[PDB]
Amino acid sequence: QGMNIKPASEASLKDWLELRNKLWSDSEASHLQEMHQLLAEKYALQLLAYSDHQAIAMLEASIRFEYVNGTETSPVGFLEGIYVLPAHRRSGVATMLIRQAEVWAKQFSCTEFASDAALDNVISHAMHRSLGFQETEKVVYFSKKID
Amino acid sequence: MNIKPASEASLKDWLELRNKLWSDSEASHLQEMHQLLAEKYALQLLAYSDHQAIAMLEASIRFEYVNGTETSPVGFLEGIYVLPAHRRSGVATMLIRQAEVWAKQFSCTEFASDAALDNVISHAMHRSLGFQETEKVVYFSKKID
Ligand SMILES: NC[C@H]1O[C@H](O[C@H]2[C@H](O)[C@@H](O[C@H]3O[C@H](CO)[C@@H](O)[C@H](N)[C@H]3O)[C@H](N)C[C@@H]2N)[C@H](N)C[C@@H]1O
Ligand SMILES: NC[C@H]1O[C@H](O[C@H]2[C@H](O)[C@@H](O[C@H]3O[C@H](CO)[C@@H](O)[C@H](N)[C@H]3O)[C@H](N)C[C@@H]2N)[C@H](N)C[C@@H]1O
Ligand SMILES: [Cl-]
Ligand SMILES: [Cl-]
Ligand SMILES: [Cl-]
Ligand SMILES: [K+]
Ligand SMILES: [K+]
Repeated sequence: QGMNIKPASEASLKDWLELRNKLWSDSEASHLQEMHQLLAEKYALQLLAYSDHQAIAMLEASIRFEYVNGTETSPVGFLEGIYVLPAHRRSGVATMLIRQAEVWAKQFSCTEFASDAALDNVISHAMHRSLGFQETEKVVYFSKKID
Repeated sequence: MNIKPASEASLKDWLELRNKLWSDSEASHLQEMHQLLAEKYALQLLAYSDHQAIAMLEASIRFEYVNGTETSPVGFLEGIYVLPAHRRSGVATMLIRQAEVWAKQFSCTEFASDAALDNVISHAMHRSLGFQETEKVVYFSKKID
């Protein structure tokens, strides 16, 4: 319908920032430096969706060559994050973005698209299932300093 | 006891420990193992008691995003298997120590890992090995395809 999706760019950095920061909180300067890197990374995809003149959603994805939990192939496409403004969550925009993300990943001859979500974000689990993802594994991460 | 990297000569020693940890065909395991042997960013250690291989550890340097970490790249613990009769031996501590020395050659400052959510045994082990929990997540997949 009345929506369009385009890759993010320098012209749309402000739009992308607003949405990105609602998903992952950080300083503008930190987000912005990261976003410029992503623009120059061929294995990253960053899409915005518009309704009228308004940015309403964003998707970020990557191509992962390192092992991803739950997958059977490598490389795979990987959903790094998706955010749709609350008032626009009944528009199928998230489906439209994932579809375009899959077309992108196919260029790399990927056959699987993987993703993850925080264990307690059960709403996001429901959203993944609506987008056609099936749960593979639940895991707990650990870390330690060596230096 | 004796900890040494896997080699073309220890490939079967490695395989019959590896296949008890991760499910794959022998053919898939071996093709992967050969590649892993040549990869500078992949570690594979075996431990030997007398002359039996009684444990293995695999690790890597991960350059892509790792949940819960604060730096990148990072060392990453991919798996540890110990034969049941040696699980009270402390061999896993000795393997992890060596894996840290290995990761330090790259100026890594952080060593990460994960475990299945339902593998409470591995959770204890990670803590015993000096790791602290960071994040819990659920993975998903769909065919494109
Ligand atoms: N989308 C769901 C996922 O969100 C996060 O991962 C995501 C990270 O939070 C993202 O990191 C981003 O957000 C974090 C803060 O959360 C910033 O510090 C960082 N600079 C910024 O790039 C990173 N770029 C992508 C990664 N998939 C969770 N760690 C895991 C969760 O399943
Ligand atoms: N150590 C704990 C982890 O074990 C597995 O990950 C591990 C994977 O199972 C390992 O993959 C192995 O096992 C998978 C099957 O599980 C095979 O497809 C693959 N070819 C084979 O190499 C892969 N090479 C390393 C990865 N950390 C679990 N998916 C996650 C768990 O936290
Ligand atoms: Cl989440
Ligand atoms: Cl549901
Ligand atoms: Cl596990
Ligand atoms: K890009
Ligand atoms: K190696």
